[PDB]
Amino acid sequence: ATHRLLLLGADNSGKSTIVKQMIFETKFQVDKVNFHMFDVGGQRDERRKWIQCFNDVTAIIFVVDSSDYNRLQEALNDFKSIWNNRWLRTISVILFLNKQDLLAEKVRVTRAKYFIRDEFLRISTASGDGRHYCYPHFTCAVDTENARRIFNDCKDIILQMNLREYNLV
Amino acid sequence: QVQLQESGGGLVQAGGSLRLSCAASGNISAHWKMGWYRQAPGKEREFVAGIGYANTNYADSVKGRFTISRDNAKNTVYLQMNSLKPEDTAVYYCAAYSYYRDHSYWGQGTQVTVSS
Amino acid sequence: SKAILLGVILGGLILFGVLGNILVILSVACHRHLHSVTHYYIVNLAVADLLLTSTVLPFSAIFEVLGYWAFGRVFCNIWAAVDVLCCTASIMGLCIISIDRYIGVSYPLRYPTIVTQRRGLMALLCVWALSLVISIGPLFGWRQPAPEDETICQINEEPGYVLFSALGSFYLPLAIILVMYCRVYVVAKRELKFSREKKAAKTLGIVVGCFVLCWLPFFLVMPIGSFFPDFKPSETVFKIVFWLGYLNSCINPIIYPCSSQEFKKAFQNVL
Ligand SMILES: CC(C)CCC[C@@H](C)[C@H]1CC[C@H]2[C@@H]3CC=C4C[C@@H](OC(=O)CCC(=O)O)CC[C@]4(C)[C@H]3CC[C@]12C
Ligand SMILES: Cc1cc(C(C)(C)C)c(O)c(C)c1CC1=NCCN1
Repeated sequence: ATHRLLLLGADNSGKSTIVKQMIFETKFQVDKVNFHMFDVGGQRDERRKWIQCFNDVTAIIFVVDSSDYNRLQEALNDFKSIWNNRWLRTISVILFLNKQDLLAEKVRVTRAKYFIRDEFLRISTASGDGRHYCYPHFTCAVDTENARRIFNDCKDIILQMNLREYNLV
Repeated sequence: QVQLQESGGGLVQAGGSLRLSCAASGNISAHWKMGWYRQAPGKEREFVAGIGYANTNYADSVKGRFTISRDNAKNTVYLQMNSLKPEDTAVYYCAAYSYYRDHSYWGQGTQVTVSS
Repeated sequence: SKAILLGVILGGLILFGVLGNILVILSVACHRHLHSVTHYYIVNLAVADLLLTSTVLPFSAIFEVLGYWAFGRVFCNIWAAVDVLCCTASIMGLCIISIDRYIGVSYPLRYPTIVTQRRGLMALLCVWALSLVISIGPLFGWRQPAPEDETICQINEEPGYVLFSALGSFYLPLAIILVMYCRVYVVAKRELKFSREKKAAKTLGIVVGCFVLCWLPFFLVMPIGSFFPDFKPSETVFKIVFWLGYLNSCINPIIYPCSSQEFKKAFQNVL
């Protein structure tokens, strides 16, 4: 009933806004299910101790700032490193393209936010092979309904685990 | 339906001889047993003799002196009781029971008396 | 002549069922990473099928090849009671496996709070108690007076004991298994849509089809022939529908550990 999550992503992406206004610790609870999030910080920057943080974790919650472009290739290379092999295998990634309201002001609203998701999905469709999924979401700081999305994505992860167990897929 | 009607019994002196018969008025399958049981007034039914396709069984108190036989064409079973001791005074029934299914047809009964 | 032939194919089935059901138990008794309630629901099914294939079924094979019962009457009573008990416990183990899989694919996150380590133990207790209540039915009250010949071993076929136990031992678990597995099938189609319905349909189809193909002939011949006097079947068809229910306990280790990837990694490791 206690699911461990692994928060990751680049800095200035609203991870604290995800944590507060919804290696450090976080605990929250949706529908009497308790989630336990290990905030590593900047991936390949500091506090990258995967010995206990990635030990039987349920999912990795990558956070991307969808307003800046000078560090978007850095986040793309970060997701390419984490998704393919960073000692985190068969661990599904719940991607949060954060700060969606900070994109429409700088940019008709369909092609403004789907290309950015398409690059992360192009990276996620190179080493999947049915081992683990990727769940991308368009989130913003004025949207505190992200816990429902984390709940439903972990529900689908464990449902696919039970389907793979009982030989139904 | 099969209605076993037995006969042949009567009044025998001690050490005498009797020949019980049991008819069928029907058809018993060859994969069914057919036996003779005995109940004294006061005690319960005990097995006495039985003949089927797989074995021929006796009770250990009548083992040497009783003889069961079967005619499957006339569907009858005989019990030749020789050297009748004065404890066989009872009612003898014939049965047409199965080996492995709860199917048992039962006869009417025949009084057999040994005295001395 | 044919007694040795039928006896050696029967004993081959006995050794296959015993070896399979001891391999299912050895896959958990040595691999300590299998410790959940889902694995115990397969362990008790293997325990019931191992008790049937070890303690009951050699005497069934001897009774079939000899033609008569060569042991006592108390051994016949014990053998018939343990026969009904182990077959009923096997069917109810299949039923509780089906219920566990339904509330495992319908509530994936809320599964350790709805199937705890205490409610699964109580479900095992309540299926084994009901199997023992059905099997010690004719041992005091539910029995017409059997013949006193020691070389017969007649099963109880009372109309009212056959109907009640047939209902509460096959036809309620059949309806439960059908409902839970049809809902599992509906979930498994993502509630490539051709490669998903085919695999789940085949996987659940062999699971429900082996169960119905082994047990529905027996539980359709037994209450119908005990109630309608016109339908009296042959004596070869009764032995066939009797031994198909025995065949289910040898079929079960091929199905249910091979419907689990941890059991598929442990089964080929222990053999
Ligand atoms: C087709 C028939 C013959 C068999 C069907 C299976 C039953 C033997 C199972 C299925 C549902 C089970 C029940 C499901 C839930 C529970 C948990 C538990 O419930 C409680 O009251 C415990 C306290 C709580 O839950 O808060 C006790 C056992 C019980 C009733 C189980 C008893 C055994 C049951 C009836
Ligand atoms: C003999 C028997 C009788 C009944 C009733 C119907 C008479 C109660 C049963 O439910 C069960 C399970 C059995 C055991 C058995 N059947 C096929 C193989 N082994």
